[PDB]
Amino acid sequence: HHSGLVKMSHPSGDVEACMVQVTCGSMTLNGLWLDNTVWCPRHVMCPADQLSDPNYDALLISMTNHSFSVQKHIGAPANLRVVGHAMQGTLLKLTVDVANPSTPAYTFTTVKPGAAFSVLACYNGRPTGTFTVVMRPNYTIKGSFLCGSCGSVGYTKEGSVINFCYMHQMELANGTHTGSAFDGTMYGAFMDKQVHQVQLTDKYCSVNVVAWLYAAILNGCAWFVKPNRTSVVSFNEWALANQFTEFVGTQSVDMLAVKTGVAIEQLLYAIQQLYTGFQGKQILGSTMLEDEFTPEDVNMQIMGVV
Amino acid sequence: HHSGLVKMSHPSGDVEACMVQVTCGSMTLNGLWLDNTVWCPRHVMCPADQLSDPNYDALLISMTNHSFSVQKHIGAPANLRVVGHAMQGTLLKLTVDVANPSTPAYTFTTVKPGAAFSVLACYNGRPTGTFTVVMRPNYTIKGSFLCGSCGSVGYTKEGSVINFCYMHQMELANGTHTGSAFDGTMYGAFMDKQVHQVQLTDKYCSVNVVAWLYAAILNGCAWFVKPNRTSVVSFNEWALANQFTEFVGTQSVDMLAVKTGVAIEQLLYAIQQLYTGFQGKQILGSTMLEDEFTPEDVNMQIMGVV
Repeated sequence: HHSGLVKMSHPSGDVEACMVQVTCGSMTLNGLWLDNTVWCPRHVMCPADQLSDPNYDALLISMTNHSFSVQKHIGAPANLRVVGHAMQGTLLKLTVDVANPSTPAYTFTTVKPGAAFSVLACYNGRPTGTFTVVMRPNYTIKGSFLCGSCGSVGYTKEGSVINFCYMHQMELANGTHTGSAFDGTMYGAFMDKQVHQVQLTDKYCSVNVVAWLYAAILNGCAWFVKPNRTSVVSFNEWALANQFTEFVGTQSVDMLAVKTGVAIEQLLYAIQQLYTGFQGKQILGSTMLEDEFTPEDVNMQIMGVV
Repeated sequence: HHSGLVKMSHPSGDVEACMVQVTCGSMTLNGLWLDNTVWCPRHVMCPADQLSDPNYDALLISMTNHSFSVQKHIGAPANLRVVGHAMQGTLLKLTVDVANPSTPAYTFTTVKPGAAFSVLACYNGRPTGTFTVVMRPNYTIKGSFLCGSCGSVGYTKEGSVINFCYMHQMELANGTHTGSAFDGTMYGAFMDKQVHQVQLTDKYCSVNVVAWLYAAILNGCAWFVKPNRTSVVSFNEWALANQFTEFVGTQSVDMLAVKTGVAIEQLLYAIQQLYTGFQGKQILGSTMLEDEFTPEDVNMQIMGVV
């Protein structure tokens, strides 16, 4: 009756040792300290009166290296001297005179819709919480962020290597959240300006609904499975009309098909039927489709496979 | 629209630094290394072919210090020599020759039904994931644990002090999980033997349902609020007949009533009506009552209280 699924985050210790507090004048938020670089949102430069339409190019011109104060509060505290400052998209790149001795092996990557990542929520340079989210098809995340959380970071892990993919920037009118990749772009079409912004429509993540149906099968809950099949191409035409992402299979889904003996196309048919309603029945304690678990969540948490 | 609530764990770094691998003969699992003590489940002493009815007192007598192999794998790796061994309830207390130099400030506490705690899932002494659960009224948790996860720990955090409350032991018939407190007791009526055990009925955690309804009110979703009230005494008679825990208000629930302007008794009334059905309506994206968020979650995540 319990699926064995939970919202699983990576252990956060490696990333904790990289978090700092960045202060520019009256403004403060979190930064990420890797090697001789500290990354943080560029609106730390912006007066509170100016956040709706800031001119970051002129703000940056007005700054000097001493404009920025960087502190490590956790572990062995440290004051970091800024010796260089640059802007890349919506992020600042501050050069500091000391390399982070706890720099992990890392990369910078962008995450795609439907993919899961771990977030270390920080306030005043101090990690306070960790959670995992799926990047939504409209480039928001359903997170938990308050004033002072900007510069909190999201990441995946491949082995010992941390792949940083997100730095938090803002909350939208519907309560969801968005931020930057570490190439400095904002996810989606968002702007780092405090103004109401058009938000694109969310969608069910089809590949993740398939993963959850396979999780149900692995738990012996298979009432929705029938011989009927919908091809991928036919389902993808259907998805465009019914607020679903288009389905693109992966070896992670294929492993679920093989372990369960249920074809992807059987679950694509099931989804089409279940989207019209569960008819009084339940799947893993839910009466609506679940898209917040990935094929990899299911392989790892239930079958122990990576 | 999105509530701003997520399953939020503590940052796990402090606890990661206390995890070790414990091997006894052919059995391996995880342990918790604090000062010169390593805690682990006592069934590490038990051969696989005897897990269904072990004689732990005789196993313990047969053991020597050299029967146990303890390794720290993460960070500065170490092989820890055992210099004393004892059993307390369902746990072993192994004395080792090195004190953990990363021992945090800590206590041992027991967690109560409805209360949330963070789990660090470990395999072979290596932390692999973190997630949060609430202790169910039947002293199980809806976790994500596989073979080799025993000895994984749960904890709360007050300031800098880690309060260890849970050490993982077993998975039950319905896919849920249970374990020990660090006084050696199993939560609930469970025994650390590989045999089917009666599981008590689960219940809705009334106080957490109240917190969730307040979260909904904080987000503009309050169609279920009426002037009508049910007193705590009347609600608690009803709860015993409808699979709910009895409601016991706390200062943290009182904070939510003040912040929302909605009395506890109004939401007790609502719960009774909602439990008969949402009449095809939704609360924070849900068509059923949610009891996996605590009054403290709502205060901290939505209001930023502590």
